[PDB]
Amino acid sequence: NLTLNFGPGVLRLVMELSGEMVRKCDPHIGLLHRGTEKLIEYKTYLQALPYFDRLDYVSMMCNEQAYSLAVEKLLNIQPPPRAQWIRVLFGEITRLLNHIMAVTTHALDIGAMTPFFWMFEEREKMFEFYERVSGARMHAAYIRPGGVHQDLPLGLLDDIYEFSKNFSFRIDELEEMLTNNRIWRNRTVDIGVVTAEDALNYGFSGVMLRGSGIQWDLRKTQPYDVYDQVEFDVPIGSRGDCYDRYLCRVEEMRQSLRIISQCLNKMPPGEIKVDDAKVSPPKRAEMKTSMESLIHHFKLYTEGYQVPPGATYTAIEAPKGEFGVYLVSDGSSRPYRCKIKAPGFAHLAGLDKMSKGHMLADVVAIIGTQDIVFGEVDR
Amino acid sequence: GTSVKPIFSRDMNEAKRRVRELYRAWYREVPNTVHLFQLDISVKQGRDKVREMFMKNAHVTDPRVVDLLVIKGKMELEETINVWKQRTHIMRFFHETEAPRPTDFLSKFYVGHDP
Amino acid sequence: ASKVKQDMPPPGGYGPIDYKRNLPRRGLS
Amino acid sequence: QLIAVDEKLDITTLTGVPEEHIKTRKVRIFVPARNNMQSGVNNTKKWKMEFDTRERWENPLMGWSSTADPLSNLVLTFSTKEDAVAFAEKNGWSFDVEERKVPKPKSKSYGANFSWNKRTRVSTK
Amino acid sequence: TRPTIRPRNDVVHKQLSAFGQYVAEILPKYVQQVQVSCFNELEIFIHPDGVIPVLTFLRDHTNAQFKSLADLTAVDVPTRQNRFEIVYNLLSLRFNSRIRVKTYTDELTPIESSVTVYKAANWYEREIWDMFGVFFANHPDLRRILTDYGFEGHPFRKDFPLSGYVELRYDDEVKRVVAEPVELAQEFRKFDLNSPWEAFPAYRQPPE
Amino acid sequence: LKKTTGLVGLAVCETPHERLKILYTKILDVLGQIPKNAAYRKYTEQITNEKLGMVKAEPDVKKLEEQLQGGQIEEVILQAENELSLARKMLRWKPWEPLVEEPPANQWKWPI
Amino acid sequence: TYKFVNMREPSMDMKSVTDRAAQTLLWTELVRGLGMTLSYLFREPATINYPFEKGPLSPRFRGEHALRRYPSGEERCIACKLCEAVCPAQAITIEAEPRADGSRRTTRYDIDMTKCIYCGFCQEACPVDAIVEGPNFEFSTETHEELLYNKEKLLNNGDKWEAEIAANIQADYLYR
Amino acid sequence: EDNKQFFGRHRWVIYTTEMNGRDTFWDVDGSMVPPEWHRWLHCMTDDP
Amino acid sequence: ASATRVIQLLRNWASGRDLQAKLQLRYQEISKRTQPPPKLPVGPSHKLSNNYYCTRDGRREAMPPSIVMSSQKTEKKAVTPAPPIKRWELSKDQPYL
Amino acid sequence: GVRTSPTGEKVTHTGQAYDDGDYRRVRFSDRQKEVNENFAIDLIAEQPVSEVGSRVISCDGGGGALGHPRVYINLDKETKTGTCGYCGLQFRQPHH
Ligand code: SF4
Ligand code: SF4
Ligand SMILES: [Zn+2]
Repeated sequence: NLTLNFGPGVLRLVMELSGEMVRKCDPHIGLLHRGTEKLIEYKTYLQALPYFDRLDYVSMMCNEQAYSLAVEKLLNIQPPPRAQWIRVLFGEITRLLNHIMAVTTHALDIGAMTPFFWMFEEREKMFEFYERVSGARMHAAYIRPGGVHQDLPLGLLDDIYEFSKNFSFRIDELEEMLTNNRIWRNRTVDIGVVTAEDALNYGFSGVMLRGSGIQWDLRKTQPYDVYDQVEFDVPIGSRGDCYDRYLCRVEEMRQSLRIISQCLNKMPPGEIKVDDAKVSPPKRAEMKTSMESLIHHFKLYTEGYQVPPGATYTAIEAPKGEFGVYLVSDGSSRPYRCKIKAPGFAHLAGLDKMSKGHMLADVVAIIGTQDIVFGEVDR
Repeated sequence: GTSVKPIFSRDMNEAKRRVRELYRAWYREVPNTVHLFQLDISVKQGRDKVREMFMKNAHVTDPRVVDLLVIKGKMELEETINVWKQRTHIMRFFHETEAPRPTDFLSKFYVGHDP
Repeated sequence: ASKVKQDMPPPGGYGPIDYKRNLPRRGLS
Repeated sequence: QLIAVDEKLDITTLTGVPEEHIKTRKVRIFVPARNNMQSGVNNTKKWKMEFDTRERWENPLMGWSSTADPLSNLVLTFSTKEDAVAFAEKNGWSFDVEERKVPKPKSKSYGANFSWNKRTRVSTK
Repeated sequence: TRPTIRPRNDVVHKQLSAFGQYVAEILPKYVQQVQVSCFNELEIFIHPDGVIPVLTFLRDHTNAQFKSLADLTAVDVPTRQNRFEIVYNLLSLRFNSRIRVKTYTDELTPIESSVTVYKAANWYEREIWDMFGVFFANHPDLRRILTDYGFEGHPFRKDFPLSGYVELRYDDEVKRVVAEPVELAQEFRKFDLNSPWEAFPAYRQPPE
Repeated sequence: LKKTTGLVGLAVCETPHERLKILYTKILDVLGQIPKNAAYRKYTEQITNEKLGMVKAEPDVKKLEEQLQGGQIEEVILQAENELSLARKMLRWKPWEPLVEEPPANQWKWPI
Repeated sequence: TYKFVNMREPSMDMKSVTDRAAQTLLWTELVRGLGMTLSYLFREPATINYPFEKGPLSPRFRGEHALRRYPSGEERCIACKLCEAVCPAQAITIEAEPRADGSRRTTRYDIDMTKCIYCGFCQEACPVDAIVEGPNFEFSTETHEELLYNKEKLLNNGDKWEAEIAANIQADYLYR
Repeated sequence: EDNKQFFGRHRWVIYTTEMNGRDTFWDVDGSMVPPEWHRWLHCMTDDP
Repeated sequence: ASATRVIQLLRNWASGRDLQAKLQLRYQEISKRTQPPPKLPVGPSHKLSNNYYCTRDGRREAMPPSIVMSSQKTEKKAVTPAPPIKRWELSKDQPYL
Repeated sequence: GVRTSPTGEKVTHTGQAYDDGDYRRVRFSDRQKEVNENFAIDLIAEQPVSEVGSRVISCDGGGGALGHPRVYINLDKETKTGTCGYCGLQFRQPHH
């Protein structure tokens, strides 16, 4: 029984091995703890928004949407329909990006390196969509607690449709390279098997729950923006191993394509942010023409809007699981407390149980199938 | 009144017993830490540092504070023994790169406004 | 005078988007 | 199941604050004064705890304002004076307490503006 | 109301109020208060001694069965005698409902660990201990999870300075990374943003 | 008989009616030792009696699942076991007693 | 609605067993993967010839910060300090006083580009379009100090990039 | 320009061999493009 | 794509599909990089009358949470937090993958 | 209107220049000091005063929504001219 340290995403991992078996797996985290939750307390809500881009930095607009929903619930306002449709469309695009990153990185760690490039070309195209809509490729900060910052450019929808009509073939190529390969199945089948009750008690969410046969999805059971107006299927696993989670993620990519099609065909007209200048800033022309608009712009960009006192816990179906925010307001324009809930935290906490009686090479597969990004884990 | 829920120790005697156990464990561990981290300090000065860190808290008269300090020291020892720390964490107890701050009135008056 | 102009789907909507898995069977018994 | 120990609360050894940021600091417990530029009084409702001001110097590059104390921006909010005093005491901080200043009630009379024989009669309006 | 205002849901409000009354009736030994917010969130305030019983009841009862612990964290309020409040967020998949349980503690009173009720609480309680200094009794292995080794203090406390007390750099003389007291080239600019002319009359406090 | 309930770790139960009857009888036996005026005993006896009467009056497994509103009767059995364990724990805990003590004066006052 | 991903039961007749045995022994799926890689080998790569070719960008895209001025030549900034107030990273330092002609102008306008997050909040908070985040992104530096911009550097950046900055603003200002 | 190449390769610049003060026969970099041709070359506009 | 016919058939046979139908490199099918000016309509609160802010104030309609059995101050059927969730249906588009 | 300090360094539009005894001049040795050559005060001084036959007029800096917030300037005083507080442009009634 020898103890060895896999030092430095960035992870320190302490194990004791009995030959090839993994006996204890003690992950050491905090190598990316930047004190985001304490820094948020010194910012206004608009100022605190860009932290959520950096929390789970593979799914940026999903964290933006979760924070915006929490602030909207505390403010007792609602975004316009077009803003909600844009939010859901870009959330599905973000889910596609996140699942591409997760699947290709998991394959790369095992030893399959070519689909990484194949699908990072598509990732670059989606980054182009992000840049066109917001001016930034990755740390977008586009989704706001009143809606979205800017309306879509006049040719974005056509390019999104053009991208979406060719992505299924890329998924097909990935499946041809991975799904029926016997080496991939030997690396993934019956690895990291977790029971439904254990997953529930360990705090798992998302694919980590659905691969064990638990029929749960926050977009279906607790819909938030317009998710009750779109139709899609929830992939369900049967064995609770890495292979079932891989299949579930591929199926979620296909269903995200389906939802993107529905969103493109049903984009409504109207404004993009709540028509309430005490929360959402006015237009530039109004600010440069009307006295009230200039006053409200000044106050919103210097002090920010005040949020009525209260505490809420708002969760969404993030591409990695249930992403939640426990937001506390004291009545001022700065949040009193902001606790950030990341599914990767619970998944990494369960990594120890998931790796009992497995090879040293299986822990890498379990880490890859858990979809761990340490920005959200450490915060 | 002033009835409070205990953590580990009901009174001061068993709190001091835990303090002595922690001191014994640290005293035993010092030579192994000195050898294993390839420290340039001696065992005598490491044990002197342990004694000084224990003596910084000699004024505590609350058993709950005492046993929380014991818990913190035991976490410190667990970090040291399992080699979760590196050499920098161990050497941070000695402040070798900090220029000494004189205590007398004249030196503080000369250097700046800080009392 | 000037009417509203923003990014909207074309009249009649977009064409269908393929999303189902397509892994064909080549053929050899 | 209960110790029932008689001793004042002291958590200085557990907070991790350095030695010279405990004994040499002087916190101020006060209700902030109303900003006389405005008539609103919503900023004079709670009690505040702040630390004594230390040295600020000019950075040789950029001429920015540099500081060497970590407590220059630390301000705490309390419901009552007693809460602030207890918090300061249990943290081992020497404190100065300033009693709350309340504007005394005044007698206003619009009819006194148009007085028959008193000096309160206004010359214009 | 109008399309800029979030709609209300009275049915869920009534359901949550009824279930809060139900839970409060079943456990009068520990439940101190039950609340339902205007956005349909149910909170149950309990005595610290009832953490294990209340959580076990909420997880195992046929009518509750909150099988998932969504989040567990702490909030620091220096003005209270009990400085910290512990917040449990639970999710019930059977009834598609969420519940919140709050308790309180101070710097020296330990809170019973709930790792026997929810296995997910293991890292959450470690994080609470690291960030706030709240000790959890009968924890399998309580230790720091986020801060650096040897880090002193609990950063998420309100009275902890934002930039901390020590900073790191590499020293060539000792050929290692050393820790020194923090010294900012540019001090963080404190902004006084709170305005007078109180905003929300519904939350006005008595003038005492 | 169906196989592979679909939840990993949950085995298919053959003859679930007998298991449910035994579990409900044991639950009622445990509840009998709780004081009569306790709300937990009354509520749990009501719920358990409803489920037991529904089980004893429905021979079809699928119809019983649809009526019970739990579905996949295996986790209905699991929930019955959890309720029995909770009932024993409740019996040891005795939480029908009055409140241990009130919180401090302004413990739950928000804001500030 | 939900879908099953791994709920297929293999057939147990002799033909399907023989097919699976042939797959196991003759390595058919590995040949399929080799064919997929071979097919990718014969298509045009997605590589562009940097630095001679550039990646597509948009008017909205945020680049290096610049201080603009009016067509008359006077700087637009009026030292309102709204960008400094809104800056989530506290990257902007502003000092001001009345000018020799009595105008409200800055004497210090510093942006720490090693603290900036390039969010663009400052340019959307500016009421006179004085501070903008221009399209330049190739401004890497060999030292830390040259990334600490002062007012002279930002005014020079504005004078250097004004043509493209104004074109982008003309393209995008109807969406703001 | 070449509109029959795929997007990204349809526009390119052949750098000069001698800009302000250095011989750029071998040492070229992207900052050598003036702002108007910078806007055209990065496909921020369709008009040279 | 400027690929010869022989290479086209070779890659089509190697991958086993028709690739020119769905190419992964953009061409003239994308939108123009110069676009006409937009108009961006206004919201519902842009009226000149019957538009008092007190009738559309979302923040001022928030109230402190309702109090249930503040401890300091019959049949009785048992209740659940919410009605039991309905079982999902088996996706009559592609039930099995 | 860039002037030169007696030391030799260019004086910026903010008027600052390191003194003769200032050690901080060493940072410019073997390097250069960035000074913006276009002084805004002179450039706005070169703008001619607009003649308008109205008692009160508005200025928005030109370009409509691309300028500054629209403000109104009174021109009743004949001793001086009306100046925009945002743009610096000067306006005047046609005296005589
Ligand atoms: S872009 Fe954002 S971080 Fe950078 S200076 Fe502007 S407001 Fe500050
Ligand atoms: S740049 Fe704009 S926002 Fe910043 S101080 Fe100048 S005028 Fe104000
Ligand atoms: Zn003007």
